[PDB]
Amino acid sequence: MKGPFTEAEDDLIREYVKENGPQNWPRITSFLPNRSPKQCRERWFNHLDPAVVKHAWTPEEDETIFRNYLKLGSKWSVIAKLIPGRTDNAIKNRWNSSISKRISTNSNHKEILLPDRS
DNA sequence: AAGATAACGATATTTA
DNA sequence: TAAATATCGTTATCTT
Repeated sequence: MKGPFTEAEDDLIREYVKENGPQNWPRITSFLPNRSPKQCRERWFNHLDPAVVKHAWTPEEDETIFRNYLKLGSKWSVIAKLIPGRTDNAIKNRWNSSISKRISTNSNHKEILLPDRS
């Protein structure tokens, strides 16, 4: 199977983990025979886990992601370790869709992040 | 549509 | 070295 997960699916995962843990991902074929370990792991870490955060993007967060992108590259795994609860893919999305297109000039000539308007 | 967010596919990095 | 998992660009899928 491919494409977005069903709440039924999300349940098999939560079971597996609760049961075995979030690691021996290949043998999670024992459940959801139609979904790669690869894709299940991903669903957990990025979308199911207790730690994933759900509130909108605080401009604080935006600042952080920005400030490091300037110094570091697109080293998201690293940045996702600096913003508690936000995964690495989440950040990757924040920058490409929002933060990327609101960078700007300053008058001591150093880029500054505009505040979004959505 | 434009504005986000979720998942794919290829590849690199960690681990036992 | 190999099998397991972690990372990242691109893309498929919402959401507004």
